[PDB]
Amino acid sequence: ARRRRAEVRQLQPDLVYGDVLVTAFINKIMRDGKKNLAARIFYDACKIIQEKTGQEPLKVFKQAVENVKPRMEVRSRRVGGANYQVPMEVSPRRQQSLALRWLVQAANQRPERRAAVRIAHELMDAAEGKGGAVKKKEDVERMAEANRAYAHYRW
Amino acid sequence: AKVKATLGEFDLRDYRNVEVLKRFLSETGKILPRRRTGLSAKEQRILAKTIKRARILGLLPFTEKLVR
Amino acid sequence: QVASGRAYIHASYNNTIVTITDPDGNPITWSSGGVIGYKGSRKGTPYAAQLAALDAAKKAMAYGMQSVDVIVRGTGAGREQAIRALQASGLQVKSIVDDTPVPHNGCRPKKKFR
RNA sequence: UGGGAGAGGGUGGUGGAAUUCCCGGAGUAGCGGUGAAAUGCGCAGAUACCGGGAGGAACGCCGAUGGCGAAGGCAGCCACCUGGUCCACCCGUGACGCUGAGGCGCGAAAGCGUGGGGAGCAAACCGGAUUAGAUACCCGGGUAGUCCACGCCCUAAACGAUGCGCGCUAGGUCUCUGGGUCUCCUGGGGGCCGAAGCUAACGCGUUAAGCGCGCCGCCUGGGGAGUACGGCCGCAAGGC
Ligand SMILES: [Mg+2]
Ligand SMILES: [Mg+2]
Ligand SMILES: [Mg+2]
Ligand SMILES: [Mg+2]
Ligand SMILES: [Mg+2]
Ligand SMILES: [Mg+2]
Ligand SMILES: [Mg+2]
Ligand SMILES: [Mg+2]
Ligand SMILES: [Mg+2]
Ligand SMILES: [Mg+2]
Ligand SMILES: [Mg+2]
Ligand SMILES: [Mg+2]
Ligand SMILES: [Mg+2]
Ligand SMILES: [Mg+2]
Ligand SMILES: [Mg+2]
Ligand SMILES: [Mg+2]
Ligand SMILES: [Mg+2]
Ligand SMILES: [Mg+2]
Ligand SMILES: [Mg+2]
Ligand SMILES: [Mg+2]
Ligand SMILES: [Mg+2]
Ligand SMILES: [Mg+2]
Ligand SMILES: [Mg+2]
Ligand SMILES: [Mg+2]
Ligand SMILES: [Mg+2]
Ligand SMILES: [Mg+2]
Ligand SMILES: [Mg+2]
Ligand SMILES: [Mg+2]
Ligand SMILES: [Mg+2]
Ligand SMILES: [Mg+2]
Ligand SMILES: [Mg+2]
Ligand SMILES: [Mg+2]
Ligand SMILES: [Mg+2]
Ligand SMILES: [Mg+2]
Ligand SMILES: [Mg+2]
Ligand SMILES: [Mg+2]
Ligand SMILES: [Mg+2]
Ligand SMILES: [Mg+2]
Ligand SMILES: [Mg+2]
Ligand SMILES: [Mg+2]
Ligand SMILES: [Mg+2]
Ligand SMILES: [Mg+2]
Ligand SMILES: [Mg+2]
Ligand SMILES: [Mg+2]
Ligand SMILES: [Mg+2]
Ligand SMILES: [Mg+2]
Ligand SMILES: [Mg+2]
Repeated sequence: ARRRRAEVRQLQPDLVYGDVLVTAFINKIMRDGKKNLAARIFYDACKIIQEKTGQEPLKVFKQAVENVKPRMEVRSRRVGGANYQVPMEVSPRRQQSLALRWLVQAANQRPERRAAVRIAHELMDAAEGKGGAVKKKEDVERMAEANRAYAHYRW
Repeated sequence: AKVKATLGEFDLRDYRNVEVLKRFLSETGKILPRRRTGLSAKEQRILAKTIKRARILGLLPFTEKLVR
Repeated sequence: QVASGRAYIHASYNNTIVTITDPDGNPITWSSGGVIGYKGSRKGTPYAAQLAALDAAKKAMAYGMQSVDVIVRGTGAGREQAIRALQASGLQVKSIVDDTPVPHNGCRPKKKFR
């Protein structure tokens, strides 16, 4: 807000992987403050991304995450009388947030019926470079590229 | 770095003294202000008037291109 | 084909144009914000000018250009960036001189310039 | 008598920068313009670039919080013709002074007449936008006019909103231009802060709006109205 830069909340590490990054992904799945249900679905996905592909879920998950991180985004700023889509770098804190949110949102677009499955399948295709989350990243990345001419309007 | 200092006894009214005068022009050709020339009020006018005279005579430039 | 030549930059508030000529002064190739692909106000931007000087250098190199002398005219906001693009292009930049035309109180300007 | 400073004024010459148009070379896909656009211009070769030619207008740096003039106002450079003014010397004249109803001249810009000139700019006008509309503001065009000569007009926030001359009433500081012995002193201009005093306050204050004398002009609630009638001036617009 106005006064001072607020403090970032560090999440209590997950009990299956001891990972602060995994905890975040969990919370974005959490509807209605029902974390336990969100815990299953994600861990269930760890089960699924093991069966349909014999390797470490944490390795699947984390690599999938990196492939969704946008390095450049466009933030609107109506200078003069027109709305300019100013290109901006994305801080790692936001790169994390946007990748995770999109990753879960991309999951909820898929046609597979169980939540456990979708999370797996998106995380599966994400590390392999596909999936709606990576589609959104590439989009937002080209938009900032397209508007490279407004580099001098950056804050 | 006042130019009036860096020269001996010299004539302001002398419009043919190209070597003295050329010191009073900027690298871009413009006549230098008092804050750079160190001349008093009265001297400046005599200087300016003769510098212009010389420019007509081909001894001094009216303008020079700015090199970097 | 010419090794040494000239690099003229006409950069105004609305656009930046770059023309590469031979030492005699005959243009060899040229570019601008429109040539790079931009329209409207985007032509005046520094990034536009950057692309302009490059496409002007790229085409120039293809005809044997190696050395250039950069002549600058206009006080646009894309000016200095054009200079940057020519140096980092692969061209020699043996000199850079600003030669913007300034009258000695010649003609009366338009209304917007008084 | 001797000296100085200055865009004071008039006439004739003349120098470069830039804009425009035209000719040549070279070159290609756009240029221009805006908040963003469009009108517009461009493959019938534009823009941008180099060379040449033509023409008009204004004089960048110097340039200043500067200088000059009674005001309007005056700025590249040269020469001629010409006004005002300041200093020093303390030589000449012997009150020859000050103001000034009428009168006379001068009087920015726009405007008018006759004839030139016409690059840029630009009332009117055309177009493109904006907008509810946009007879505007912004953009592309554009005719008078802006320039010269001669003759008219005679208005204004023609302002310091402060009539002219003179004497007297602390100083401090910046500046221009003279003269001394040049530390500085002494004149004449240009600002700032201020003694006393003034003033309704704001502010003025040796450049008075202080204290005094002389002369002229002017005011007497707001509107109606700088209108009407009359008169004088003007080609008219219109002015008094
Ligand atoms: Mg998404
Ligand atoms: Mg001499
Ligand atoms: Mg433009
Ligand atoms: Mg005399
Ligand atoms: Mg041609
Ligand atoms: Mg030319
Ligand atoms: Mg000036
Ligand atoms: Mg005597
Ligand atoms: Mg006697
Ligand atoms: Mg009198
Ligand atoms: Mg009278
Ligand atoms: Mg008049
Ligand atoms: Mg007139
Ligand atoms: Mg007329
Ligand atoms: Mg006329
Ligand atoms: Mg007629
Ligand atoms: Mg005529
Ligand atoms: Mg014309
Ligand atoms: Mg219209
Ligand atoms: Mg309309
Ligand atoms: Mg209507
Ligand atoms: Mg217009
Ligand atoms: Mg026009
Ligand atoms: Mg007419
Ligand atoms: Mg007429
Ligand atoms: Mg008429
Ligand atoms: Mg006046
Ligand atoms: Mg005034
Ligand atoms: Mg006065
Ligand atoms: Mg009055
Ligand atoms: Mg009054
Ligand atoms: Mg009077
Ligand atoms: Mg002296
Ligand atoms: Mg004084
Ligand atoms: Mg005062
Ligand atoms: Mg007092
Ligand atoms: Mg009184
Ligand atoms: Mg009070
Ligand atoms: Mg005083
Ligand atoms: Mg006085
Ligand atoms: Mg009073
Ligand atoms: Mg009454
Ligand atoms: Mg009355
Ligand atoms: Mg009347
Ligand atoms: Mg009247
Ligand atoms: Mg009458
Ligand atoms: Mg009157």
